[PDB]
Amino acid sequence: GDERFYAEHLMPTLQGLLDPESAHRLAVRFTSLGLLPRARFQDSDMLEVRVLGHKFRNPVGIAAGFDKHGEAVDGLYKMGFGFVEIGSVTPKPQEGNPRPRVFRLPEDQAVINRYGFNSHGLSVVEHRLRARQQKQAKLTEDGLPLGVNLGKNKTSVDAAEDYAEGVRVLGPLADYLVVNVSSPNTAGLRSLQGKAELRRLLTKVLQERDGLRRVHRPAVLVKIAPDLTSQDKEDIASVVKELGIDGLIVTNTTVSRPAGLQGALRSETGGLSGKPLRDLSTQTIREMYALTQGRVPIIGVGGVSSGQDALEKIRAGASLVQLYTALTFWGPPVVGKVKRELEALLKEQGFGGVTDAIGADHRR
Ligand SMILES: Cc1cc2nc3c(=O)[nH]c(=O)nc-3n(C[C@H](O)[C@H](O)[C@H](O)COP(=O)(O)O)c2cc1C
Ligand SMILES: CC(=O)c1sc(Nc2ccc3ccccc3c2)nc1C
Ligand SMILES: CCCCCCCCCCC[N+](C)(C)[O-]
Ligand SMILES: O=C(O)c1cc(=O)[nH]c(=O)[nH]1
Repeated sequence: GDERFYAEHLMPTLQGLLDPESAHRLAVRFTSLGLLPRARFQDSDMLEVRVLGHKFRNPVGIAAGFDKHGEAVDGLYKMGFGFVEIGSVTPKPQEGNPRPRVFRLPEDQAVINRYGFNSHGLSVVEHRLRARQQKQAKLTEDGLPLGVNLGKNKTSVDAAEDYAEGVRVLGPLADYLVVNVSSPNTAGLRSLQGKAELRRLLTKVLQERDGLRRVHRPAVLVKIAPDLTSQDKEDIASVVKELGIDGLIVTNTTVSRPAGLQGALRSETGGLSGKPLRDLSTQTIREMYALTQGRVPIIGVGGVSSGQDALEKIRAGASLVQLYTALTFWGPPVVGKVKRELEALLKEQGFGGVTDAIGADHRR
């Protein structure tokens, strides 16, 4: 709905008026009510991707964290996303961290957040998704799949049981599930990425998933940090292949603060997202793709705000990409912008479609 107006006039006006959390809440409300122009960009056949046992009309999804509670799914498809991921959802409802807990860094086109898994909980989200389950079944059939991202409660003793509960409750409503072991905002969570902990956790998750009826049986992906050692990455790749994990989401936000950040709020605690994350995420995709021999589908995420950003991740090995932070600066028009630029670049670089470009850098 006109990039130039939103990017230069409307979005800076919303930014100037509202604190970032209030802006987020308003964005979810507006989106869920369908108060957005229905996006005019028609997805061309060259954007279609077949992966994770599904057809994706285009490879650009909304990352987890925007719609934590499954309130705005239909409005997100209307915005032009090829797939929607909701969550993270925790088993019991929980408030998350005290405010303020989200910070804009406009000079860096970055955000820092420390939400800490504010979640309505499995029960509430389950009912919300059940109320539109058949509509989603038709959307998925039409190439618009739904992912559900699972987290764990702050005070839970048994992390694996939290994730298992999510698989049992929301697995039947999802095209894919995400085991989020990479939030920087829940104490101890990232240690679940370690080899032995990950293996134990994912064995249980996969056992639970395999016990679901065939038509309600989702793909299972693991979402990983951009801050892992080489050893961590080798270990993850090994466990993923040992267990037959269906895919990886690469990456969550970073606890690093790259040299050069200008924002006044750069030293706030939390995960950093947006442009300063972009190439760190792209390099993690590149490494994970090589470690899995290109055989494990990757959803690439972190700092995507253009067609070039999307294509760099795809050529590095991503089958699909997501964005979030760019929406907070450019607004809804960024979605069509990314898709139009991606298509133009695929054509310029001689690819027949997205599928041909996946991992292309590794064959160079
Ligand atoms: C405010 C905010 C909340 C987020 N919440 C979640 C979450 O609950 N679960 C999750 O897996 N990732 C979460 N993320 C991470 C995003 O899904 C994504 O991995 C990261 O922000 C990098 O993409 P981006 O640069 O396009 O935002 C959140 C990110 C932001 C900015
Ligand atoms: C953290 C976050 O999601 C919000 S979202 C946002 N701005 C808006 C504001 C309005 C929006 C309307 C539709 C879609 C996205 C929108 C984004 N700013 C922030 C800081
Ligand atoms: C019942 C447990 C309360 C969970 C509160 C989570 C915040 C409420 C709405 C979240 C919107 N966010 C703040 C995610 O935009
Ligand atoms: O809820 C959060 O704090 C959160 C979760 C997550 O996975 N990533 C993130 O940046 N924030």
